[PDB]
Formats: sequence, structure tokens, C-alpha cells
Amino acid sequence: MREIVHIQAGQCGNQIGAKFWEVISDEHGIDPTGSYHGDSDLQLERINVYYNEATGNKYVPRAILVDLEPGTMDSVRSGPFGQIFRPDNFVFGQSGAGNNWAKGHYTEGAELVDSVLDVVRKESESCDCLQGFQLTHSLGGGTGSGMGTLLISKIREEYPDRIMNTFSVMPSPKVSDTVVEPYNATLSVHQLVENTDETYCIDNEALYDICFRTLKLTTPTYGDLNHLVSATMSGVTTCLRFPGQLNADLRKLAVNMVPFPRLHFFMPGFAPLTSRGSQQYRALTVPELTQQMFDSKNMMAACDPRHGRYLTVAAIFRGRMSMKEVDEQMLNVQNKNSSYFVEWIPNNVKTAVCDIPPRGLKMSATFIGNSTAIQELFKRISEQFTAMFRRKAFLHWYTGEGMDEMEFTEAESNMNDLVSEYQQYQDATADE
Amino acid sequence: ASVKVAVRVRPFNSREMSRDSKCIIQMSGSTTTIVNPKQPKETPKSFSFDYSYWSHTSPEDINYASQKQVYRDIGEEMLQHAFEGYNVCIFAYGQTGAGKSYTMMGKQEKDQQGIIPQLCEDLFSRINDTTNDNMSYSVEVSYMEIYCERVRDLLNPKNKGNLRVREHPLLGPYVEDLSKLAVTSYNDIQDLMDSGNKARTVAATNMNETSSRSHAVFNIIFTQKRHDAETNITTEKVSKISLVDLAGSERADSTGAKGTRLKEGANINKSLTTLGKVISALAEMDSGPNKNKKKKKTDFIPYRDSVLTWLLRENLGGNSRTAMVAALSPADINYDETLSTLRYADRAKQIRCNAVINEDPNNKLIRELKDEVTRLRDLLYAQGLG
Amino acid sequence: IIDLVLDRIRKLADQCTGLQGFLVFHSFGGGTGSGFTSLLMERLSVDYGKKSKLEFSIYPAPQVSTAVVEPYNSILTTHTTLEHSDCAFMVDNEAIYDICRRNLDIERPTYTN
Amino acid sequence: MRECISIHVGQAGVQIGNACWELYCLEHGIQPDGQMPSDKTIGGGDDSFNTFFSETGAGKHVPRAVFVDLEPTVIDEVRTGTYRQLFHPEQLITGKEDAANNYARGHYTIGKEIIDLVLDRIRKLADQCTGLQGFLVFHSFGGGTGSGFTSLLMERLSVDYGKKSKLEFSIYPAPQVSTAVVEPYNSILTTHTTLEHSDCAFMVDNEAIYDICRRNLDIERPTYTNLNRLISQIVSSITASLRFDGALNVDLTEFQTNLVPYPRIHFPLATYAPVISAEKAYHEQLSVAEITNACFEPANQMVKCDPRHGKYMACCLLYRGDVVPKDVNAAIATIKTKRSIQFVDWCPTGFKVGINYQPPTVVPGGDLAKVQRAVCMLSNTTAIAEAWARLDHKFDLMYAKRAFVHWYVGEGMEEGEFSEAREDMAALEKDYEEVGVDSVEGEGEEEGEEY
Ligand SMILES: CC(=O)O[C@H]1C(=O)[C@@]2(C)[C@H]([C@H](OC(=O)c3ccccc3)[C@]3(O)C[C@H](OC(=O)[C@H](O)[C@@H](NC(=O)c4ccccc4)c4ccccc4)C(C)=C1C3(C)C)[C@]1(OC(C)=O)CO[C@@H]1C[C@@H]2O
Ligand SMILES: Nc1nc2c(ncn2[C@@H]2O[C@H](COP(=O)(O)OP(=O)(O)OP(=O)(O)O)[C@@H](O)[C@H]2O)c(=O)[nH]1
Ligand SMILES: Nc1ncnc2c1ncn2[C@@H]1O[C@H](COP(=O)(O)OP(=O)(O)NP(=O)(O)O)[C@@H](O)[C@H]1O
Ligand SMILES: Nc1nc2c(ncn2[C@@H]2O[C@H](COP(=O)(O)OP(=O)(O)O)[C@@H](O)[C@H]2O)c(=O)[nH]1
Ligand SMILES: [Mg+2]
Ligand SMILES: [Mg+2]
Repeated sequence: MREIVHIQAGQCGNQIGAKFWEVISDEHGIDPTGSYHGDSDLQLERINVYYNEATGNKYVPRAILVDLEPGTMDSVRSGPFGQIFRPDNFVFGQSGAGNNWAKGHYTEGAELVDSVLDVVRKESESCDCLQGFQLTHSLGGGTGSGMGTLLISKIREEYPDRIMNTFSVMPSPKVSDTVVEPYNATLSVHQLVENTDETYCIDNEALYDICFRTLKLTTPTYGDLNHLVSATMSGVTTCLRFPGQLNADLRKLAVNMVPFPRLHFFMPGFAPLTSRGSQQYRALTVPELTQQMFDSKNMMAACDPRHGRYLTVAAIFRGRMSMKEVDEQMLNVQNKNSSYFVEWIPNNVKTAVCDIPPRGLKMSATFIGNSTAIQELFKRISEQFTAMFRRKAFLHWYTGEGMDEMEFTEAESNMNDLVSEYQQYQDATADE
Repeated sequence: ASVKVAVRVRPFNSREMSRDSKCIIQMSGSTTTIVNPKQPKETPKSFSFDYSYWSHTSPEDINYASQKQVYRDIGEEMLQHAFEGYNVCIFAYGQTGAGKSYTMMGKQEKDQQGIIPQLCEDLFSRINDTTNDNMSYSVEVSYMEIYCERVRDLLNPKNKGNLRVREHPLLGPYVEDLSKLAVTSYNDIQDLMDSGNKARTVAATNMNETSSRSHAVFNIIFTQKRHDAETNITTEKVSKISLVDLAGSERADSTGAKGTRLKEGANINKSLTTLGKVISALAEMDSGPNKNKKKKKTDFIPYRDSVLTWLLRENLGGNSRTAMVAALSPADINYDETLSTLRYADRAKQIRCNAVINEDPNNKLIRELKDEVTRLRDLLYAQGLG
Repeated sequence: IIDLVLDRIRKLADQCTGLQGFLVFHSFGGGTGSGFTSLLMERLSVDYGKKSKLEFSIYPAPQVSTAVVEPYNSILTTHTTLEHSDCAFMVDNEAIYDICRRNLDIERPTYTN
Repeated sequence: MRECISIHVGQAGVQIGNACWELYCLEHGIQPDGQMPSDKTIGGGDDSFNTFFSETGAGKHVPRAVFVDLEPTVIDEVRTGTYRQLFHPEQLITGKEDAANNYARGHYTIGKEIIDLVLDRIRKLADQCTGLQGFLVFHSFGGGTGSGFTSLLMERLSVDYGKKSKLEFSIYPAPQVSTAVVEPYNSILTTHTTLEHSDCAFMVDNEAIYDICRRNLDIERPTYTNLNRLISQIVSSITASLRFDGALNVDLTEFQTNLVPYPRIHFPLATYAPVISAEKAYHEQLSVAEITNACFEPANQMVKCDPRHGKYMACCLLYRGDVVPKDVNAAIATIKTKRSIQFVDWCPTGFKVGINYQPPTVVPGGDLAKVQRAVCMLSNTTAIAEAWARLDHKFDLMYAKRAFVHWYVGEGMEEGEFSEAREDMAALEKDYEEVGVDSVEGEGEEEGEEY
């Protein structure tokens, strides 16, 4: 029985995880107190993917909460679903990292990593057949990035055969909230490229653009961003929980999407999104979902796919629909946009179909792309990195905690090598 | 300088003698012929290499190559290159249970010793013989293994931890916290070699009773100094001698692996597959820019896909002179595998390195400017303007 | 899992009198339908040998497909489908979709048809 | 428990402390006698926030404050005032004369025999604290006590605690206005301690605050009470991130991680945007864009220096009240397109943002209008060099003739502590000039290999 251990780090990861546990909990029908009050018989069939079973017919999510500032933990406990989590999994300390990756990875997090790994081992030992992990955190921050990278390294050291997923929120061109985001982002990306099987890219700029242009909201908050992201996470792993005409495990996505080991940075997307005003106009059907999934403005990474090529894509549909229509639409998308797909991967579109849609919708779809345009994002960070590293803008904070220029240099070189490895396949006309 | 290529064929073992023992490998001059056992009507496909070696029969003289023969032909040449001040490497290749341990290490108790002992003994003899009042020599040793994408040190005492691979900005990849031991005599480095060979991870399989389970890299750092109180520069030359023994590719059906022995093999195959790509990639690039026009626009070599290719970034290409020793199996049943090695060997000679090797760039600039001054002064003197 | 499957097949064969053959249903492209089919056919050929073994397999379509690594899985089954199977029948999803669209006037067929 | 210990030195320090503690008592609903009837009315809570107040058994709340001065007058005004029962009776007041606008008198002669008691009480406060974040030291340049005793106390604290942050709020001498003839000497002699020991020093000017009061609040005849209330609002905006919940919380370490590129350039300016009278509170929207733009106006600066003559090195915005991230993002985006605001080329991000839900409070008898939104900006720039240079000139004009020097040497110093300080000022100005220069053109001179 496949099931997932869940880890949350930092403020962004903690909040996204809280919202995610509210969404999954609806689909499966779980009371905030922990009891089950569903209506369908298929909600409890595979509930063990996320939830352990307690004595009194309760269900406890298999989540791990990590931070160095206690305050966020309180915000989780004093909330709509604060009592659902078991208190033993609230692992935290004091004197947070303060947006310093060195404190998160080397000085402060090195003490709390033992306790976090203890709780992770305790959860993973009880697993019937542990599939893999998934971590939510922010690369541009402090405790989140550092402790996420450290935990990822330790877990890959101890569990080499299991899947290691990751949902990362990285910096943006215009949206910036810390002065030292490039250093943290560069070091985090250097750590992630080695020790991770899948990494979904999320950008606040793309989510705000979706909210303003697609959903037409006027005053979006972080709740809406968490809503979209949690919808994506629930969309990714639908097939482990519910039956379908053609299933798609996590390993199937990993195999079909990753041509070479270092190219595992994905662009996610979700459909439909209708703004609550145009819901009565559009007809809902497979062609509409196909059109919305591949639209450039619907992506969550703020990287235009038209500036590169799609190495691979995966489409996970939820709902009762015909397979012939899905296959025809995917073939049409391949054929019409002939110049945005690579010429040495015939039929580079993975397809999955699940028969149980979300509770309020007749149809839905999730899109996981893998394209060269992601290089742009890395290039941007690299540019900013140089602009601070050449003069050593803030390096004394990092070197005071037990680092040196050599780690910065090797991280920058690794990032540049990854950026070069994407471009290779980016240009057309492989001959000269 | 192009990569040097040696190939060698071994005699029959017990597995070959029990099954069909039909030979397919023939050798003549520099030419190695392989014949398809399934298609005798087909062409006898053949490859021309820099060196080929026939170790099937010892009494006869049909180009028979003892250990000393291959050692003179490759290792002595590459050691002479090292004395001139060039970083140098010899690495083995082929399939499981062919010739790597015999060729590089050999049987210590027997006279048929591998390349590494004979290179080390000749190096020690040459440094001891050529010692002078002004000349002086120093040598240092290290020996590492790659087990499952993890580096371990053999010469050091028991260290359960795994070392960390790092990147110096100028000198490229290296292994941090690697026990680099100073040595002074042939007996001491021989003891280090024996301890290192003992410390390696070896397991038994159907294909070979002593199938290696981990890649191995043996590094010797050599320093050549010339002392003068007036003009000469001390530490005139520094060289790195790298002997690499790679675990060969395996097939699960014939190997009979299960459990851990299977998983190890999988990693080994991964560490080989990437390596093959790198070789192929490298070849095409150093074939293309050299022959096509000279464009040098951009070519990516997947060095980082494995730790083995990462550590040997300067060895497979760049700042070193490299030799590749391929091990063959004469068994007919092995044909579909054996030919594969030859193909990569046939591409191995296409690779071309770029080695110059200097030291103390301040002294480099000073020497360049002083030589320019001397040349201009000589020109002025010859033409009557000095 | 192969040992348990062969044990159940042995029990069924022992129940059977004058067994004629095996009808094996699988699909190329999928990992299980390829690899486990190869294992099962090898072991069945070793054990029973003289009994007929018929395949009904879903070959990948020329244009539409549901995975990126279909050709590798399909090609690696050549040894199994050539040496061990006695007669293999191949069907294509595109052809049956066209049959449904043209003959049965079903515009949106699913796998049930 | 995000505990912070406040230290007040000198008359300016004590009066700013009075304003600050009035605001703190009003913020958490603490009465002047230390009781909190809010918990009794409600039933219980965490309203006794451990940042500033320590709760005893009987429901009383004692502030984490340390008042110090050499004159009995300034703190005897507090011992018999409205807040006499709030503070602990121990107030560390030397019943003797004062430093008398003399750095030497406050550092060497009379600063002794009072430093030991002060350090003892600071230790007693620190022992009660768990997870102490740092110190907040209030003083004033140009005064004898606030210069000399502050120097001594900072030196001893750096020796003892070391790794704890030590923020500084100080009143710099104005360019024209002054209240003493020997202000430059005392101001210059404190550079060694304000540089080597402090982690971040915030400077304010009385002329700038008087201009702000006259122009914005329409107060033609302000006194020091208004200035102290404005400074109290600034400090509360800084410290609110670790007392109340918010969308993005900024601790005192994120401050130093984001604002100071190098150890020797930790002198950021500060400013408060929605400084407006009650009558003018109407006729205005007071949106995020308006306050964020007003933070960058040179007229609103709290130090007499023009940011247009320098370059912005780092910025930290701290918002309070009904604010949302997207308005802040839009404000930053429209700010980055203005050519009058120049950032150093080596800090392309240039902004740190924090948001807190608690809106600012209104002190009865005050003059600031009640508002829904507010923002405090702290900006590390290079224009601050000008603020030093003028003062440096003044120092020379008095040291060429050795005027007023015999008072200083008669208390323990020699003339060399009077030059060393000047050389340190010169080196600091050279550093500020050097950091703001644009990177040299294609800083690898030029490049381009074959292909
Ligand atoms: C159809 C109808 O009458 O109401 C819809 C609706 O109007 C629309 C606009 C909904 C609505 O979504 C939003 O307004 C929204 C706002 C900010 C961020 C994200 C969404 C809806 O709120 C969202 C809500 O979604 C669900 O109920 C899904 O099951 C969703 N779960 C949750 O939203 C949820 C939130 C908190 C607690 C429990 C469940 C989900 C989505 C993917 C995977 C799993 C679950 C639905 C159907 C609707 C409303 C209520 C208007 C849409 O969202 C989703 C995810 O369905 C917007 O794009 C779709 C299109 C729908 O037509
Ligand atoms: N903003 C503000 N500044 C003040 C206040 N009180 C004094 N100052 C400043 O302090 C300077 C005088 O130095 P003081 O700090 O008073 O010196 P002291 O603390 O009394 O120490 P002694 O000189 O020994 O008496 C003046 O130039 C004022 O600008 C105040 O209440 N508010
Ligand atoms: N040319 C040769 N002459 C004599 N004995 C040989 C020769 N080549 C190999 N052998 C012996 O045959 C066996 C197999 O060789 P060996 O060198 O152990 O394989 P290998 O190179 O170590 N394969 P592996 O270690 O798994 O990468 C050993 O016992 C060798 O001593
Ligand atoms: N999507 C989303 N992003 C957030 C949220 N909170 C913070 N962030 C992002 O995270 C970054 C700050 O990282 P932070 O959470 O402070 O890292 P930490 O200090 O290690 O916990 C900012 O650039 C924000 O864009 C949130 O609720 N949702
Ligand atoms: Mg071997
Ligand atoms: Mg006084």
C-alpha cells in the first residue's frame, strides 16, 4: 500500500501545508476534529496514503512540521484545522535563522535536524510500503531553504530508493521581499539539483498574474496562492487514492518526464479557472481543459513556454470522460504547435485519467511541463548573484557562521552548468 | 596529443572451458580482428588501434605480451612523459571479469605484476639513480574508491564516513579530506598498495570469483626540484600520475546477482553508461571543431551526471595525457558484448587532450618577459644595434 | 510474485483434463504487461512446453500514445513474443477508435467499447 | 519569548524613555500602576507580552527598563510622577554632579563608581530573560553623560555578552541649531564606541523633526514631548514585529542581515510616512502608495540630509494595519521606475518588506491622527556622509586653537584621544565614499575568449 510522508519547513511551507491539509481533508471527508463524515464509499478505500488511523475511529495526517521561529507553529495550532495534527510532530526551536542560509543549514539547523529525522524515522517505520516524501518550502528565505536542503540530503542518505518530491517557491523578477534572496536561492538550487527526483517551480508573480487576469480577484491574499498550490499538489497524486481508467503513479511521472537525471524542474498548472463570473458561459469539456492547460498565461512559474521547447509534458485528468477525445486532443496539441516540442522524443505527452473529479466540479485537469524556458529563471538568479558576489555585498554574515567563498563559487558553477545543459536541447535544427 | 589506446585479449577461464570454447579474436601487428560466431558468412570486422596484445598462449612468440611488455609499451612511455612535467593517466575499460585487476594490479606474489607496481618500482629506481647535489625529488600517494556514488579512502585506517567531493575554482574537482600519505621508498608504497587492495570491496559472482564492486583511483603526486642560489627555480615540475581501475559492466542473467549484489551492479552499470556517453560526446567534439571548420560555438559534455566522470574531468579531457587499456574476452558466447568495448575503443583514439602544465604563474610571467628581453637583445646584437 | 502465479497456474492445470492452451492478455508499452509477461512466458515454456500459448496484445499506435517510453518497452518484448509465444494477435487503439466512429456512430468511445 | 532590554542614558534618553513607555503601556492595556484589568475582564491571555514587561505573581507587570543618569533631577521627576509605581525602585542615579558636557568627566572620572551597579542590574534583568534578542540603547550625542557613560557601558556590554545585538537610537547634533558650545568634541569622541561595538545605529535630528512638526502636524511651537512621541512611534514600529502576529514578521536579526552590507556602514536613516494632523486626516485616502511615496520624500527625512545627493544601499519597510502584499508590491514596482531614486548597482533587489496586523495607537493628548495604515522605513544610504562632514568641519575650527581643551585633559584624557577620533571619522567618510562608487566598467576590465 503506497503512502507518502509529508514534511513542512519555514513560514511559506507551513502555510501551504496547512491549506493543503484542508483541501485533501475535504476530498476524503474528514471532520476538523478528526472524525469521518463523508458520503461516498471510495473516500475511505485508500485513506492510508496520507492519514494514520487512531483508536477512536479518528484519522491523523502523516505530516511533519519544522521551523525555528515558534510563532508560525502557533498560527497553525490556532486555526480551522489546528487540532488535526498530532502535537508530537511540532518540532521547533528558538532564535530563527533570520534569512541567513548559513544559520539554517550549518549552525542552527544542525541541532534540530536530529529531532526532525527522529520523527521522520518514527513515521516511516510504521509505513506498510513507503513510496516517497514531499517537502514544501521557500528557496529565497532562511530556515525554510536551509533546513529543507539539509533534510533532503539526510533523507536521500538514509532512503535512497524512495521518491523525493519537492514544492519550491523561488524568487521573482519584480516581487522581492528580502535583500539576500539570490544567495539563498543559488545555494538551495545547488543543493536540490543533486538530491531530488522531482521539483515543481512556483512563483508569486505567476500566481498574482493568474489571480488578476484569470480569476479577476481584486484583493488576493496568500490564501488564494495557497489555494492554487494545494490544488496542484492534490492534482499530482490523485491516482494513488482513487481508481481510474488509466492510472499514473508518481514513479510513472518521474520516468516519463525526466530524460536525463539533472533535468527535473517542472512547471505546474491547473484547469479550469473561471473567476466565478464567467462560469455560466463556457461549456466544460476536454478541449476546453486542453486549451487552458497549454495556455502560456496559466503557468505557475512565470516562464513563457514559447521561449523554449517542451522536453516532456504530463496531463492528469479527473472526471468521467472518453479516452479517444483525450488522445485526439493531445495529438492535435502536438501537431499544431510543432515548433515547441523536441524532435527526438516522439509522443512526448504522458496521459492519465481518474474517474473521481473534485467535489464541486464535473471535470478537472493538472498539467506538469518540463521545458527549457525554465533556464531563464536560473539565469536571472545567476545575474543577481554575480551583482552581489563580485563586491561581496553581504558575505560577512555568511562567512561568520562557518562558510567560505569556495561554496559560493561551486554553487554558481553548478547552476551555470545546469543552465548550459538545458539550452543545448533548446535550439532547433540539431545539425549545422 | 590524441588519447593512446591499448587492447589486450586474455586466455580461457573455467567458465569458457566448460561451455563452448570457440575463439573469435585474432591479432596481427596493430590490427585486431573479431569474427561473428553467428554469421561466418559476414565480413571479419577488424579495428586498427595504437596497440594490441595477445596473452592467449605463453610458450609461443605470436606477438605475445607479458606484463612487462605492456608495461614498457604504455606505462614506461607515460612515466617518461610524467618526468617531463605532464599530468598523466592510464585507465582500464571493458566488461566484467576480463583483465583490469590483472593488468593494473596483477598478482603481487607472482612475477606477473600489473602496471601500477611496475610503474612505481621504475619511478623509485629512476629517482634514486638520478639523484644529484642540485636535483631532488619528492613523491606522495593516495588511493580512493567509488562504491555507490560515494568516495572512500583505502590507505587511511578505518573511517566509516564518506568523503566529500569539491571543486577548486582553478584546479577543478578534488576530494576533500583525502589521506595523502608521504612515502620515501619502494617497500613503503608497496605496503600501502597491499593495504589498499585489501581494503577494497570485492564480492563473488558467477562470472568471476573476485568480481570488483567499486571503481578505484590511485594517485601519485610527484615533485621535481632544482636548487640554485643564483638563477634557477625550485619546484621545477609537479605531476599527477592517475591509474584507474573501473568495475566492468554486468548482465543480470549471466551474473546471477540477487539483492545487494544486484543493486551494486546497477550502480556500476550507471557509472559506466554515463562514462560511455562522455567518451562519445568528447570524441565528436574533438573530432568536429578540429575537422569540421573550427567553429567552437558550444558543446556540452555531461561530466556531472556521475561522480566518476566528475572526478576524472581533467583526465578524460583537458590538462593531462591519457591512455586507455581495453580488456577483451575470447569466448564466442561473449561476442555481442565484446564488440561493444571495441567500438568505444575505436572512438577512444579520436579524443585529443590539451596539456601544457606550468607552475607559479608569477614565475611564468617573469620568465616570459625575461625570455622576450633576451630574444630582443640577441636580435639587436646580431643586427649591430647592441 | 512470479512463484505464486505459477503455483496458481499449476493448481488450475492439475484441475484441468486435456488442457489445450493458454490465452495470455497483456499490453506492450506498460512495464508490467511487458516485463512480467516475459517472465511468465519464459517459465511457462520451461514448465509445460508442448501446450499452445496464444497472446492477445495491444500494440502501440502509430500516432497516439499514452506514454513517452513506449518504444523501449515494446521493442524489448520481441524476444518473448517471438521465441515463446506460438501465435500472437495484435490490436491497435486507433483502428478500433476508427471502427467505433465510422460503423457504430459512437463519437466519444472509451475503453469499454 | 522575544525579550528586549531597553537602556536609557542621559536626559534625552530618559525623556524618550518616558514617551516610549507611555506608548508601550497604552498598547498592551497596562495601567500606570502596572495592573492589567483586560485579563480580569476577559479571563486570561498572553497580553502581558514578554518583549517589554515581566509579570510577577500578583498580576503586576514590571518593565524591562534601565534608566541611568548623573543628575538626580531628571529621574526624580519620574520617581514622583504618574508612573512612579510602574518601575522597579532601583533607578541607578548617582547622587553627585554630572558630566557637564564633558566626555572625559563621563568616561573616566565620574562614570566610574556607577558602572558596576548598572552592569549588575543589567545582569539581573538578563538572568530573568529566556531567548534575549538584543538591547535598545537610547542616548544623545553632544551630552557629557550620553557620550562618555554610553561609551563605557557599550564597551563593557560588548566584553560581557558579545553575541547579542545592540541597536542604537541617538540624537545627532543639527547643522545650524545647537544647545551647547562643545557639542562637536563630545560628538566626535563617541565614534570609536558607536562604530566598534554597536551593530546598528539610528540617528535622528531635532531640526528635521521640528520641520516635520511645523509642516505636517501644523504645530508652530513644538516642545520635546512631540519629538519624543515621534521617536517612540518609530521604535514601536521597529519592535512590533515580535509582539503581534502578521503576514510577514521581521525579527531583529533579519534587520541586520538585510540592512548592513559591511560591518562599518551600519548607519541607516529612519522615517515615518503618515505623519498628519487630525484635521488633515480627512481629505486624504492614506493608501499604501501614498505613504510609501511619502517615505521617500526628502522633506520627510528625520535627519537633515538629501538622499538625492547619494545612493540607496538598502531599504527595509515595516507596514502596520490594514495592508495587503499586492499594494506593497505595486508601490515598490512604481518606486523602482523613478530616476530620482538611485540604487547601488551591486544590490539589485534593494528591498526588505514586513507586514504587521496591529494598527498604530493614539496617545490621548497627542497630535498624530488615528489612521488605518502606517509604514516605517529604515534606509541605509550614502547621503549620511554629508551629516558627518559638516560636523567634522566644526571640529577643526575649534581644534586649530585648542579651545576648551583644558577641561578635557584635566579629567584623564590626553590630546591623542582627540586626534585618533578625527582620523577614525576621516576613515569612515572614506569608506562611505568608496562603497557608493559604481562598479568599474565591465569590472573584469574587458573579456571575450575565442568562442
Ligand atoms: C462551481 C461552483 O459553483 O463553484 C466553484 C467555482 O465557481 C469555481 C470558480 C472555483 C472557485 O475557486 C475560487 O474562487 C478560487 C479562488 C482562489 C483560488 C482558487 C480558487 C471555488 O471557490 C472553489 C471550489 O472548489 C472546490 O470545491 C474544489 O473541490 C477544490 N476544493 C476547494 O476549493 C476547497 C477549499 C477549502 C476547503 C475545501 C475545499 C479542489 C480543487 C482541486 C483539487 C481538490 C479540490 C469550487 C468548485 C467552486 C468555488 C467554491 C466557487 C474555481 O476553483 C477551483 C479550484 O475549483 C476557480 O477555478 C475553479 C472553477 C470553478 O467554477
Ligand atoms: N529630541 C530630544 N532631544 C533632547 C531632549 N533632551 C535633550 N536633548 C538633546 O540633548 C542635547 C544635550 O545633551 P544631553 O543629552 O541633555 O546631556 P545629558 O544627558 O543631560 O548629560 P550631561 O551633559 O552630563 O548633563 C541637546 O542638544 C538636545 O538636542 C529631548 O527631550 N528630546
Ligand atoms: N591476460 C591474462 N593472463 C592471465 N590471467 C589473466 C589474464 N587476464 C585475466 N586473468 C585472470 O583471470 C581472472 C579474471 O581477471 P580479473 O582481472 O580479476 O577481472 P577484472 O578485470 O578484475 N574484472 P572486474 O574486477 O569485475 O572489473 C583473474 O584471476 C586474473 O588473474
Ligand atoms: N505563496 C506564498 N509565499 C510566501 C508566503 N509567505 C511567504 N512567502 C514567500 O516566502 C519568502 C520569504 O521566505 P520565508 O517564509 O520568510 O522563509 P523562512 O524565513 O525560512 O521561513 C517571500 O519571498 C515570500 O514571497 C505565503 O503564505 N504564500
Ligand atoms: Mg577488479
Ligand atoms: Mg544631564
